[PDB]
Amino acid sequence: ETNEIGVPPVFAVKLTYPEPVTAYNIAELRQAVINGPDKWPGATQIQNEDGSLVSLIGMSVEQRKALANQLLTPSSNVSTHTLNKKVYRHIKNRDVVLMNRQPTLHKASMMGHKVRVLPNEKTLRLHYANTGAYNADFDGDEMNMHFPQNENARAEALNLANTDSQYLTPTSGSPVRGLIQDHISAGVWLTSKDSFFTREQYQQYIYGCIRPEDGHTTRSKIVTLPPTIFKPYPLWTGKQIITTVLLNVTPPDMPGINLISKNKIKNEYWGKGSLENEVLFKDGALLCGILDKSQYGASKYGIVHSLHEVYGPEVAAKVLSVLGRLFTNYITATAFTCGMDD
Amino acid sequence: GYVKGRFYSGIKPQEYYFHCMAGREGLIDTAVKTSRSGYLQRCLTKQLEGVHVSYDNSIRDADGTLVQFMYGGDAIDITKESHMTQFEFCLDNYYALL
Amino acid sequence: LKYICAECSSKLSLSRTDAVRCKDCGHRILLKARTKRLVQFEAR
Amino acid sequence: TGQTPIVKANLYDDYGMDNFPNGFNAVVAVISYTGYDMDDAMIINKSADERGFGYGTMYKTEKVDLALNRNRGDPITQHFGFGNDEWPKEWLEKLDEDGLPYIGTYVEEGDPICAYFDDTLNKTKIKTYHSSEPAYIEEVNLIGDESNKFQELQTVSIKYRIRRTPQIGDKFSSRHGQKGVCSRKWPTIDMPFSETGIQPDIIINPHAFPSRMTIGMFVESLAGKAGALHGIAQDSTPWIFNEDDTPADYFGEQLAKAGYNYHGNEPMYSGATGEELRADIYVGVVYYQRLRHMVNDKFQVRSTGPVNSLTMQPVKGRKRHGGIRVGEMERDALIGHGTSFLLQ
Amino acid sequence: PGQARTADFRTLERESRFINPPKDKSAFPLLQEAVQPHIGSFNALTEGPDG
Amino acid sequence: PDREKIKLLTQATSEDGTSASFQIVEEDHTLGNALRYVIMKNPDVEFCGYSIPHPSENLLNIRIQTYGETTAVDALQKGLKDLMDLCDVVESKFTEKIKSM
Amino acid sequence: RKDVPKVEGLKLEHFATGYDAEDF
Amino acid sequence: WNVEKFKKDFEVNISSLDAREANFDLINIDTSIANAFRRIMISEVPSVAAEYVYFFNNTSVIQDEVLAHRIGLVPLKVDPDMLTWVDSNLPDDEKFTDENTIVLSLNVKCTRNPDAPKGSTDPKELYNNAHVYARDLKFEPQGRQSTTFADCPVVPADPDILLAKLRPGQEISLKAHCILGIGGDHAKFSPVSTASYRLLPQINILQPIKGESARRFQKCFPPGVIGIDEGSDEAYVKDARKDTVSREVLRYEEFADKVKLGRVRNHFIFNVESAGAMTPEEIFFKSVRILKNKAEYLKNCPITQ
Amino acid sequence: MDISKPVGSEITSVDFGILTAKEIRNLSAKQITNPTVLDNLGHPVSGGLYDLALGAFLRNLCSTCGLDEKFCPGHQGHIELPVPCYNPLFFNQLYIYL
Amino acid sequence: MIVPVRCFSCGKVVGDKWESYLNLLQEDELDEGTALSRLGLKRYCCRRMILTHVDLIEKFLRYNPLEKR
Amino acid sequence: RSLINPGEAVGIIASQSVGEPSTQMTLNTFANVTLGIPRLRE
Ligand SMILES: [Zn+2]
Ligand SMILES: [Zn+2]
Ligand SMILES: [Zn+2]
Repeated sequence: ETNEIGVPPVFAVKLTYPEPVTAYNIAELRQAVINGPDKWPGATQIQNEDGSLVSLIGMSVEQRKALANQLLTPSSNVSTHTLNKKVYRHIKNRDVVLMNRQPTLHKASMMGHKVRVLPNEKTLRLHYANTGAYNADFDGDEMNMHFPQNENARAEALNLANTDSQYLTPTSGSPVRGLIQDHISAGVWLTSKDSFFTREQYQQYIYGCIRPEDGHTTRSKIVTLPPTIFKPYPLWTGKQIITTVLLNVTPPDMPGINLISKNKIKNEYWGKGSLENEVLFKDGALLCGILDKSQYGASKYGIVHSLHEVYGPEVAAKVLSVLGRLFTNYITATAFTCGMDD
Repeated sequence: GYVKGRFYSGIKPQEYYFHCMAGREGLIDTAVKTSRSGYLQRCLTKQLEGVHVSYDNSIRDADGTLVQFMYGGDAIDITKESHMTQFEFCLDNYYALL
Repeated sequence: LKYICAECSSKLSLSRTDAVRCKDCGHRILLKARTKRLVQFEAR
Repeated sequence: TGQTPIVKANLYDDYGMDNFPNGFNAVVAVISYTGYDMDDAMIINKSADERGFGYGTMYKTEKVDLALNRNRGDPITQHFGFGNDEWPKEWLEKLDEDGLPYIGTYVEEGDPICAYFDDTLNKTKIKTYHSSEPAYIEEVNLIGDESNKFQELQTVSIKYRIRRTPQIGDKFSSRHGQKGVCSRKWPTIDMPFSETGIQPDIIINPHAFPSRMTIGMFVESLAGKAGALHGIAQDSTPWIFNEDDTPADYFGEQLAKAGYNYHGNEPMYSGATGEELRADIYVGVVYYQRLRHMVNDKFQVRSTGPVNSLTMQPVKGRKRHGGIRVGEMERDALIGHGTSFLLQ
Repeated sequence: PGQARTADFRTLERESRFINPPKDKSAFPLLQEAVQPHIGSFNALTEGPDG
Repeated sequence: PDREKIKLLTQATSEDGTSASFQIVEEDHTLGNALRYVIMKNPDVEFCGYSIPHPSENLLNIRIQTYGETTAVDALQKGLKDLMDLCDVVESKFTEKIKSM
Repeated sequence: RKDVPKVEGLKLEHFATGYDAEDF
Repeated sequence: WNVEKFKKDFEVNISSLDAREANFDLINIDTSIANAFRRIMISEVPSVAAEYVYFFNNTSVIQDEVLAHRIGLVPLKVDPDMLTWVDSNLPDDEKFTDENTIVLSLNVKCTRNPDAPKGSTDPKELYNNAHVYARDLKFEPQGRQSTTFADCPVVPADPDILLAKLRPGQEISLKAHCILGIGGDHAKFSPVSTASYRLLPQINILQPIKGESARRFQKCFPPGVIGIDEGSDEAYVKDARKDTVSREVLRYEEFADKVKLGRVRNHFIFNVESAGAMTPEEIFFKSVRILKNKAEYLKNCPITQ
Repeated sequence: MDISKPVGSEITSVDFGILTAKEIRNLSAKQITNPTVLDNLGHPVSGGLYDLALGAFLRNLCSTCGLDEKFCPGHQGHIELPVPCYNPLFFNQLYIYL
Repeated sequence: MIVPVRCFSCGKVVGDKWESYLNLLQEDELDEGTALSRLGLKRYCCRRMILTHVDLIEKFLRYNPLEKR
Repeated sequence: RSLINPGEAVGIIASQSVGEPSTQMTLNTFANVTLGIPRLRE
């Protein structure tokens, strides 16, 4: 996701967080302690009520199982009776870190990302939509990952310094996050009038990019449109894929977006009588025009900035990630090339 | 140094040489005519670090000294400003905004 | 025969405080020979 | 393993450049497909890699010289070998009887690479291996001394061999200033595949071209494919072609005679969906160079670890679990957010 | 024919040369020519008609 | 048995079970694409697609929604069975052609 | 100026899978 | 759709079958399934290859790990069915059994030849055992294998593979353990020198083309693709199956108007080459079976909530 | 920092000032008088700069609090200057008034 | 250095083909593309492997520390 | 609802909104007045 950071297991296993043990989390922390220092998601040590630490490092599975069964024993001491044990658990996907690339010349060069642990990786993985903020090039430049250590700092990194909170720059109040390269080229193609998809393809593009098994349970059932061409053969257009995407990620108790905009490509390029330069959203449906660097690049008053205004930053960030997967998938399916002939 | 050649069909040796000149120019300029902005940024921030918006809407330094009476003369967050005068966009979309 | 002369290639061995040089050449530069010993590799 | 380039300047032969192969002929596709190849990142075929493509080695020579302390022709305190006091025994896994390491031995950080007996200590001590990158022993040279014999062994050179299979983050480049950082080793069943049933060794992204205008790479692509087909070296000396005799026409004619598309395009299929891609894609053979690492890349992580005596703040390190610095710029950023707890 | 110089792989010529390093003179005079300002100037310290 | 191979993602499966998401370990496009092709031939299926969260976690996500005649789990089973039968048809056909060749 | 010399005697060196040179 | 409707319409055509390569068409099958077989053939059909190499000595010019690597690329002519899989959770002693593993040895020393015809360049006559070939990997049977593999010694499929070169005084001494693996893990296990497909070309002419145009049009495609009919004198398509899809036609202005180039979307021309261990047809069978087991293994797994 | 070890006392301001020789003498844990720091067995010389009243040192315990090198915060001592010296930090101001 | 065993792209064994390829150019006096075809190298993938191989090893081999030059 | 929030470090932010964008003025094109960073320093 555009708000995540891909964390290599080599980090995930060494970075811990001090979780206090309670009725609501005793199941989880039991398992972590059993898992130990080296199996993720596990734990590296336990803090007792008298402040002392116990290392899980040298331990067998049985010794760990023993400690895991005494995580929540009552107090045998009046002075520490108000405290509970703490488990120094591994970092996991629930977590937030602070990412940083130097020089840090404005606050968007230090943002909060949601953790996503990725097997087999040896580097940090970062969605393109963030290069703008960090001024990152992928030429062997390095970033720092900081792991805040208490819930106040958690709350701040998830609500104040988080990537999604920083769509507009404070310099002029304009977008810094958007899609680039493959994704722009892909969009011009997918949203072209020449673009048609069968029921099978249409449904597959939708599910591959929605990720409905998320926090965007706007419904717990994916909604689709009827086809544009009913007969002789059921066909959907590319513009319908966009309408369907928005339809599945914008709030249902809320009318669809309305936008009259323009893109970078003159009508003349499509042929006589074209209106494809005009971008029209009516009630949340893309009725005319292709989508462009002007619409989901870092671009003032395009579709994603419009969505940001009407539905807030969470929805806009979600649309941006969704569109990203859609175009990534579309590219794996149809590709895009450049040659001598061009 | 008018080069009629194009990258597709290649450029003559004379054009090539002149085109090396043009290419090298910007790199020579970054080597010699580079001004750094770092020290300037440090000095602005170190002096401005504690200047903040107060609960009375004024802008104060940390010692209480009043720097401005209201942020832009108008109390507007720059990052919430994009659509404030985008009236026709707000009139369509009226109902969602409400 | 742990060592090899770097100049003449004669295989030869040393002892405690011995002439660090080839007993044939007199060249003072000796290569340690690879002797039969188990090193294990994965074919990847 | 280097190869001669199919597309060559004739002077490449005149300077005897084949005596020092500097690259290899890759099958390169100019395609947007993986999604991991934007911003000049590039893709290497996983099976290509596993079959030897671009494999390389690094050698380091260290000099161990225990006459380093001794005050000039002094009595000798330290001799290579083992004493008769009691010492580990695990040591003999790495070290031969002379106190030198057996040739071929795998050696990782902390292992012995040397054993000597120190007289002033009445103990047998051990020079250890320091790199965080493991290696194998290649040559061990006994550097004897002149000034007529009598002197026992005091100087040794150990040459380490370090494996470099191509990794994520390694840099690759054609001979046209199109440099790229490996983003993925893409599984070959997942690559696009040609009508000819070939998978590309390397992917370079079409978006890497319109800003750089390395049109010479596109020419090399046709010429190299045509050369591989006809068994032909192609001369790419500057200024042999012109506006009335273009290489795109010349090499294109050669491809057409071979039976491939005249523009150098080829039909391909998606490895994932199985279907033919929207248009023919540009593919050919381009000579590629693998760039050495210039940088101490290696990652680091610290939970806790050694602190400095005066400030009790994390030491600087990596090789010793040092902390990462939050400096003045990051301070200002944390204030700018209003995040006082993150700062705290 | 009797033409301009086209490209050759020189496969046999090369591989034989690898195996049989010339016993008379190097096959790449251009390479020796490139280093000539260094060898030449050093040689000038002791040659010349004047010591 | 083996319980770790396929699991229900209960946060995208409805009460009536006519809609569901499954997470299958150790499977990519190979089975995923083939399985959605087969499932979509089932006339009671209203929606189906597969996705791969990330190339680095061996995981495959299948979504099935039905028009209400069978449950989502039924469609998964008919699809899996249909797929098996489909392979048989291919194996047998290939055999005959090799013999007859 | 002379053009870059055409290489003489070039034939098909590619066939669809399942065919070879002497099928042509 | 319906599995019986599929059975009635599906069809196989076998153009050429051989011990090393197969050329055949699958007709009226969906791309998702053709693709499955293709992927499976490359990456999931098990094979035997050297995995662990144990050096006792190597004073050749080629470094151990590199030598080990090439040995791993040598395709062993071994039936993978004759072996069981290694369990990689046991210690090394328990890990390797007579059902698990095949042991190869290699033992060469290079000496100088006295009887060399003076003034010779050839290293065969200058040196004894200068060149080391795959065929020099000796198969050492363990336990029951003396019996099981008595009827089929373990031999590399390509004996004349050059493995290493030596000069007088240099020796190589190694044992290799060879086990089951799959291409997806490492390409040395892939049983193909490649399995791929193409869709059957569709050249459809949008109006008759005759006379001097016919001859012209015909020459835009490889020999035999386009026929000129006697009588109507018009051009027609003989077999698209020979076409390489060069799109050459589309260059000449007079034709670009009168031809569309497409595919028969559900007609796959497969070409399968074996690395040498199993026949093509076996490898394709094994893949069609592998796909079916995935579906079967999954149907029988309980769905955990 | 541990959320289960709260702190009640809070620092609210800091005052700058000058240490008087009377204060120092009173608070001092040991007057240091020996230039020599260690003896032949590597132990702290008494009345020297590593004197154990100034804190635990190596494997020795602090003579003032008894704690070891880990829990002993250290303690200050003083040298007696046999003759008054100008404090170099303030010498310019002294100069002005003089 | 020495012939690669398999073609980087095809997977096709190529390492048994170096010594013969030289003998084809040398003895049978063929051109390169004819000789490559005769060894079964059809895809340009595979032709590239043998066409452009540099047997650099034959240079390395002339420095043998284990014999009296 | 577009008001700046009590608590905002507008001072730090103004500093970054002048320093950061000025890194785009490290070089120059080709009245006659002083430009870019030198001027910003004056
Ligand atoms: Zn000697
Ligand atoms: Zn103390
Ligand atoms: Zn090949």
